[PDB]
Amino acid sequence: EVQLVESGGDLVKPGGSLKLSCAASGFTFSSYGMSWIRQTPDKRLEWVATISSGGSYTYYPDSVKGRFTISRDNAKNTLYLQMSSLKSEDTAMFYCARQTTMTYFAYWGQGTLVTVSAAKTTPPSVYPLAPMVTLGCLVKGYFPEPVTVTWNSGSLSSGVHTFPAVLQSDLYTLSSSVTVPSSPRPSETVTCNVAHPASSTKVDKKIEPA
Amino acid sequence: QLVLTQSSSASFSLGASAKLTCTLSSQHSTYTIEWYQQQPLKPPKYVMDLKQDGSHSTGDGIPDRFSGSSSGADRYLSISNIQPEDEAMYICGVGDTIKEQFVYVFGGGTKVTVLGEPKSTPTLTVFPPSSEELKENKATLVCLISNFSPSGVTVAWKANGTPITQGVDTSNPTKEGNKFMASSFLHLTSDQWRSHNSFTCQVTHEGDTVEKSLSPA
Amino acid sequence: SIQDLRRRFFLHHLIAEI
Repeated sequence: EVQLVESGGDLVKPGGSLKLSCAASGFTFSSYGMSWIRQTPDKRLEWVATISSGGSYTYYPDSVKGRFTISRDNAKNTLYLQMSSLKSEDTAMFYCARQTTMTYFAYWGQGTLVTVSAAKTTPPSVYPLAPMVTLGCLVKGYFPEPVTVTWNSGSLSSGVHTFPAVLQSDLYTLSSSVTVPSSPRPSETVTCNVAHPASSTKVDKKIEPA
Repeated sequence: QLVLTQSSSASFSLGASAKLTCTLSSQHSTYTIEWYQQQPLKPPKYVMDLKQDGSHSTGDGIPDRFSGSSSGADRYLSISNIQPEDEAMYICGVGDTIKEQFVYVFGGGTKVTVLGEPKSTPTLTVFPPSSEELKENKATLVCLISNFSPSGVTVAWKANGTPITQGVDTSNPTKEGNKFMASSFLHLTSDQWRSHNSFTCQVTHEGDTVEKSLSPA
Repeated sequence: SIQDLRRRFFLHHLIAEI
């Protein structure tokens, strides 16, 4: 079960620096070349950096050469991308990828969002939303993406649907919902857990009758 | 210049055979390329390698409905019996080493839509302002539109039966199961909220119109 | 086929560091 988990994405000011990490498992890390590929807001994919299995050789395209350094720690099954002199055009979703003996980018991670901008981070204002019963949780006015929304700390699995954010006034707003048998509806506790990594803020909001 | 050219979008009927084209710049017509697939809001994944002679190697777990072929500079990804989950962006890529230098280029990607899926009218769940938000002079009405297919819908809002404009934000539709869902927010001062008889979220989908209203009280 | 061979060699090099 090959797995790659990237972390480190965040808001950075133009001219700034940021280091991304990619944690790997389910394969023999030190035997493969690893790479970073980024996807910009227009959805276009761009290859960013490749490193051989032992770290002896690195490759970069002109767009980032001299500014970005790919490295790895085989003892920790971790891949890194140190970035510098960042520009707003660098904003994108960064993915880590592992080769196969026959292809370059055979397995990809989930991605980590890098946002390069002068705007400062704004945490979200979280409001509960009250009417099988369907409860909500409004996550209003944050920046940048993303935010994560779970319910009852992840206990409420299915029934949960987080909608795509909308963008207005350079701020994002989104909503999430969970449907639960009407029996427990108000008798039991239902709370949404909203995390906005960019501000290290986490808020558990109780859903209460109006 | 190593360049891959792909049309930005394409449409096919459910069950039909689709063919996507990626064209190499002329000087690189002999190159082996790669195909990738990216479903809505998800990571890209590897589909296959495709050589100039049309031989190809598919990634682990890719359905055999996906096959590749070539003709001169063109590289084709064919999908037999196209299914709803094949709806995605397909991107081609190609690499080459020039001396001791590696370059890897992706095409612009082709957004693929699967037509003729079973229609499903949208469900509307409306929520009024939270007491906390009102305590702040503001009120945002939330309308969750779910369980619909196809994805095109037009959302509008009404205040006491009259159409509203300034103050509305609706998301783009989004894949969920075979269906779609989206959200719409009507931004109000807390005043308007409790000073109107009603508010209505209106969704137009394939000729039909669904409405569900909220009443301050 | 030339590029296809540069491709195979490069992928092997990333693995073995020739």
